[PDB]
Amino acid sequence: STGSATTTPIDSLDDAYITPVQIGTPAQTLNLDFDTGSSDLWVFSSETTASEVDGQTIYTPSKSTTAKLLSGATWSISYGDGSSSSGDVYTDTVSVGGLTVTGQAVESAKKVSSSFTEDSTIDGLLGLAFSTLNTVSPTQQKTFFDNAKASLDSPVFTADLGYHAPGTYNFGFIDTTAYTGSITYTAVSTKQGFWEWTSTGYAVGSGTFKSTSIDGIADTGTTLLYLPATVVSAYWAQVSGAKSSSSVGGYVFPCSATLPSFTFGVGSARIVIPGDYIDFGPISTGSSSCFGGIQSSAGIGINIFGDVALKAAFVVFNGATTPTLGFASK
Repeated sequence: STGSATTTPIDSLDDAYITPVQIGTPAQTLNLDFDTGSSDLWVFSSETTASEVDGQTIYTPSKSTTAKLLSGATWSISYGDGSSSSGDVYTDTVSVGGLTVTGQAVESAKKVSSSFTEDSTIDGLLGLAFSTLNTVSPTQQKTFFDNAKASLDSPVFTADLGYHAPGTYNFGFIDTTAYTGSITYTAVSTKQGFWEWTSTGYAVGSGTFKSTSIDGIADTGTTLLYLPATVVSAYWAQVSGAKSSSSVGGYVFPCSATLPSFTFGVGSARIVIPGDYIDFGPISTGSSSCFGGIQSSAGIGINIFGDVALKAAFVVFNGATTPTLGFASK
């Protein structure tokens, strides 16, 4: 089997992407944030504290003939941005882009933090990291991909995120029309539960490439590119007036700037992030200070190849017995 679903930016900045997901019988379609940096499929639901729901579409398990309480199971998750959610668990039929999994753990939120409430466009998350990170207790649950894997034509999914435009998540096949040139594959460590890999270096604009190993994670659920402070300083030094602002929470730059590109290495291959991808617009409405899309990972504890990086590439998440990651230009 295979699946193919379009993923759509939630706003004009590509802050996140939503993908429609069918849950239950008859189908309830919710728009979920596919997150290769976590491993829980959770939804706003009929159980979510009413004051914490503001415009989201909810899953109502009592209206699904295939829903079953997973008795005694609870979940609770905290994300890198400080947001969180928790609740109980149902199993139900879940379909993405025509690919169906029966008996998927659907984690029903009883509570969500303010950031989730305030974002009316995201109805929940669909985790695509390794199932070892799943938070369900006392019986850890598998991701949608892990459950689907055996049925897939090939044990892979791909992320093809758009810049200010829709893109695609495919399951079970590689669309050879969706990228240019060849795909370069690189080793993955699953030791921390992430799609963790080592970039071979970087360049700023038309500058020379610096060969240096940068360990980080491919994380579709993180908006920006977070890299070591040395790398980030080298990038922003090429933008007149750019500076790190503790009050704003990162590097800002004059909105009048033209940003240089940023290149990262994948083996001997190179992925170029155009300068425009690094512009996250005014820090507050009408400001002439703009927020940068490359930020320091210092104090996160890990480097993160988030959407800014991934949307410059066609990315293969190869879930074979020895997982790997592939990157192609597009």
